[PDB]
Amino acid sequence: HMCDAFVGTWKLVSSENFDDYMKEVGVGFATRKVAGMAKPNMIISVNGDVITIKSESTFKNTEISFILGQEFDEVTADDRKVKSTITLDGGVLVHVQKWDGKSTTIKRKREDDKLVVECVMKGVTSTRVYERA
Ligand SMILES: O=C(O)C1=C(C(=O)Nc2sccc2-c2ccccc2)CCC1
Repeated sequence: HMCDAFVGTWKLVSSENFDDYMKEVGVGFATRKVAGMAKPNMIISVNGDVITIKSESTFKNTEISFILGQEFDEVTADDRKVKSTITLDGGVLVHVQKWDGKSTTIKRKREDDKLVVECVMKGVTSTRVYERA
């Protein structure tokens, strides 16, 4: 029910410090240049307790389906094989990805008409702002 604010089709409108975030998660030069150009969408839907987040882009297409609190395997757009757990902290979706003893945290929040994504690994923070399609 809290997930209702997130449901719909969203398209990337702005990006801050994303190159350095990609560097921190381990993305190489060529891939960062090509991925950096992409304008992914974010299609969020719900069926019972299952949340599905799909992203399509010229870089890579991804899809995850999950239940809140329940760890799952995810393959990220940059091909990390991660263990992911997504929880609701108030009305913020908090997504932790763990692999190879590392961790990154992705928060999705509604702010005005936007869906703001903050991505954090180590000292490095990037913001990806989406708006409704
Ligand atoms: O690309 C993003 O805006 C978001 C996430 C992400 O980890 N993206 C990531 S992580 C490393 C690369 C990408 C990427 C780059 C271009 C297109 C699609 C994906 C997590 C949620 C929002």
